[PDB]
Amino acid sequence: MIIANADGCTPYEVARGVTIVRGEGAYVYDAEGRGLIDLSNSFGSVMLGHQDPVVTEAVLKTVRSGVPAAASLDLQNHLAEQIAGDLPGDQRVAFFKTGTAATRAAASAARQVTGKRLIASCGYHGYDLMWEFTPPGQPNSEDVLHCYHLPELIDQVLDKHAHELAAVIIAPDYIHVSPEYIADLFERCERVGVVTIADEVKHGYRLRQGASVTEASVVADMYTYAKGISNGWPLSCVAGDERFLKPLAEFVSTLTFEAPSFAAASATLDRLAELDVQAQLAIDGARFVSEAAKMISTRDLPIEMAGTGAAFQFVCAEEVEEVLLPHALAEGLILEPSDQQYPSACFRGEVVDDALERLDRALTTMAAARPDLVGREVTQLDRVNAAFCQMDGLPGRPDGWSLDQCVEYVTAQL
Amino acid sequence: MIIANADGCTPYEVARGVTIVRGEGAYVYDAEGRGLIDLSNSFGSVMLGHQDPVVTEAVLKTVRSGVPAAASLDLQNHLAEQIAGDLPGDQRVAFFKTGTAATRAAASAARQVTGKRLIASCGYHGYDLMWEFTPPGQPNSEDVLHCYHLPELIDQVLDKHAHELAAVIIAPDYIHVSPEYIADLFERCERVGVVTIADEVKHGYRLRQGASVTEASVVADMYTYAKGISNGWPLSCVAGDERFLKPLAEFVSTLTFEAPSFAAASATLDRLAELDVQAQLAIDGARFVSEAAKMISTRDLPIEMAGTGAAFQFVCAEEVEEVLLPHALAEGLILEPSDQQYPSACFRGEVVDDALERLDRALTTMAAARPDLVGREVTQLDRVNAAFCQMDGLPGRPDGWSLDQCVEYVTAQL
Ligand SMILES: CN[C@@H]1[C@@H](O)[C@@H](O[C@@H]2[C@@H](O)[C@H](O[C@H]3O[C@H](CO)[C@@H](O)[C@H](O)[C@H]3N)[C@@H](N)C[C@H]2N)OC[C@]1(C)O
Ligand SMILES: CN[C@@H]1[C@@H](O)[C@@H](O[C@@H]2[C@@H](O)[C@H](O[C@H]3O[C@H](CO)[C@@H](O)[C@H](O)[C@H]3N)[C@@H](N)C[C@H]2N)OC[C@]1(C)O
Ligand SMILES: Cc1ncc(COP(=O)(O)O)c(CN)c1O
Ligand SMILES: Cc1ncc(COP(=O)(O)O)c(CN)c1O
Ligand SMILES: [Cl-]
Repeated sequence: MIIANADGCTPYEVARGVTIVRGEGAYVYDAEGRGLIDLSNSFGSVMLGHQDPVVTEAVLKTVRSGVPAAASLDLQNHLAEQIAGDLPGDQRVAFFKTGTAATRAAASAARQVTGKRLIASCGYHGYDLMWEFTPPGQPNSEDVLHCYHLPELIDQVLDKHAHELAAVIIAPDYIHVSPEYIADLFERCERVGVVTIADEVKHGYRLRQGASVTEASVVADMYTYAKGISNGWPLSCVAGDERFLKPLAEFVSTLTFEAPSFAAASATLDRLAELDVQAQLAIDGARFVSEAAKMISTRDLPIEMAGTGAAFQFVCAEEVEEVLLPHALAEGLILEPSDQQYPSACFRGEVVDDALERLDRALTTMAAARPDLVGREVTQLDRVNAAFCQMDGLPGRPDGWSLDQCVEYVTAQL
Repeated sequence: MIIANADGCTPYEVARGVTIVRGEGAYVYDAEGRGLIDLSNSFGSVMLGHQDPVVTEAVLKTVRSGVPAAASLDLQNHLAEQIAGDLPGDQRVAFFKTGTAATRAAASAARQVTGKRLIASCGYHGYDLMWEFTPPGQPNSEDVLHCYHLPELIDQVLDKHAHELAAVIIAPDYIHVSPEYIADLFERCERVGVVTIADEVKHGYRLRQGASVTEASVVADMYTYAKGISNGWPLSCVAGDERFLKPLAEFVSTLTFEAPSFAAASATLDRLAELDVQAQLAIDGARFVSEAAKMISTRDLPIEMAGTGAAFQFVCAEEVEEVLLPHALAEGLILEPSDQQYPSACFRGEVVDDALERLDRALTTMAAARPDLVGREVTQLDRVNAAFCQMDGLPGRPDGWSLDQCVEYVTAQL
């Protein structure tokens, strides 16, 4: 009502008809005491699980100490060392409170160093007007051009503007395109001498202990993190070469160095390593996705599974998704719509079996409630729409599509 | 070392030679167990005192519930009602995590509604490049003009640009200028139809239970808050008329609605009201400042007290400040340099007497260590420098100064 910015783009929208009051591990609990397996995890900000006991103990002890902001420089420096040590090369780290602040800061540093203004972008980099999507070839109000993960559109912007780009910022994604496809986007920009920013806000510390692009054989001038590093506490950063981080020396807020979020983040990174989280998720998520695909097949429902491990998606028509999501919720399974799912470290062992049993029940009630969906086919356009929702770009030019058709498609999505 | 943005602009710089490990009430404690009266309070973000028991209980219970982000819409809405109810008129509220994010968001909303780009500004609005100060008449890289709180420079920008300004953003201040002076800055802009943003990040909920400008008989289109509302937890907001808050509907981050900061803020506003904090600070701060002025006088030291209540300043030459601050620290009194002090709700009763006894001892050792300062005069330029540091602008045109001299002075400060 009176909150202006509580519309969409908030997690748990599927549950807006129920009341969530508690979270613990892989589960959240509604007002009636029912437990729901959570595959939203605050849009992937909770990588360890709700109320992780080590993170919580670290936060509680920091709160009880009352230590004020910007006094625990030892802890702050230790966290910067943790982050920099997981990236190849020599990095400095500048801390922020949201992913949007980190990506705008990285863009601002590129502008300061290069003396140029134009930025090219693939993917979603946050809510700031500078990241507002406009059609290909049309700079937005803050002089950002959007290329929708297509190498042909990157090539077009580089052909016309390589000499005047401050930077290219790319949010990687690997559900609908390969690591090699993503690496190719970075390398096109590197070959013409343009600064690169790997926006790892979503995938940093989710797919491996560090930046996802590192395993794609990419190195970038600057990296931005947020969701993976702090288990739901507001902390983000830009990590990158000294030349780009020096312009961020005065990019400080009163509470940049409030202590509880630093305690949470340092504990989170340690716990991710101790519990082998990303490698175990690769195993447990792959089991979930494989078994989910089998259950879908035996029921002839029009859903395809895409991705694996820590990042997978139920690919289907919007009409089908609008049935799957409530049926899953009725069986105690929270899914995010129009996006990947975001399992946490607690999505292991018996929890995966529990989630599959709930999905099994949901697919059965869905087939019985909506028998007209049984036998429906998943179309190319279904898959493209699902990819565009998840990665905010096209998964390469779809088969049989001209580049002009790609441009008209993305224009129609805005 | 490896943290890029831990240079200046962090609080507690006077204490960088000592190690602070605990905070409670009006005091912080170093590693050797010594208690120091804290007049920084994380640059004024702690308005209740460190480890306020009601705020801490609220935060601890929220952390222990594990409730994930954007599920406690009842608490989020309640906080928005609290904030909107303290402003005259009908406001909506958009939440952010830092004061910089709130002021950039307010500026962005003005740009969206008006379709104009240029912004005029008085004061410091955060670290973003859009708030980087440039000399009068020179737009910065994000099309912001700076007017340094001078009505003549506001008039110049309005004369040249009133028709194309998206908004004027003014950070009020009342130590070196009157409420009537500040009101005059807003009214010049209102008279020519330009959108006004009152940047209350520093003074909101500090000087009264709401926006400081309200008591100056000012109403603004949008208000920004941060330091006063959350006792050191990262939460800020834009509050304003529906027409300006509708463009901020999608200005959301993953953790915009993380629950612990909302629990802290709602508890903070309630505690400020229950403990009559701002009115009691007006009384206790006035006693401190009056008695400090008397102690300074009897020792003939070159310091003047400016302001009163919740916002006062030790006005002196930089050479003198560099002696006062360490001598105060040696007696267990933490002061911020080149700025106002920021007493909290715990700066009452016996704590004020304790602070005066410590200041008394510091003034004595300072006179004995540096007898050459005794009898030195405070100059007009000392006062102007102290004002420029504190309010990031000129306190009206100083006596005997031409406008050209004012412009050259501020240019030399950048
Ligand atoms: C229709 N136009 C839209 C525009 O609304 C806006 O879409 C965002 C969308 O990107 C956001 O998802 C993205 O970020 C999430 C947050 O962490 C990740 O979790 C998702 O993986 C990722 N896809 C969504 N949460 C909220 C939408 N508002 O940008 C794209 C556009 C094509 O221009
Ligand atoms: C020399 N040029 C400078 C420039 O550095 C930069 O100064 C800021 C200064 O405004 C910051 O104080 C301001 O905000 C604080 C934070 O809450 C309030 O507490 C202070 O009341 C308020 N005065 C200071 N904390 C850190 C400095 N870096 O903007 C102005 C300039 C003239 O352009
Ligand atoms: C890839 C990516 N980049 C940047 C952002 C912006 O981060 P935030 O929502 O914390 O402001 C997001 C949203 N989490 C994102 O998905
Ligand atoms: C008046 C005012 N406006 C805006 C800001 C920016 O707020 P933050 O440091 O939280 O980003 C500040 C700094 N606290 C400020 O003093
Ligand atoms: Cl922020």
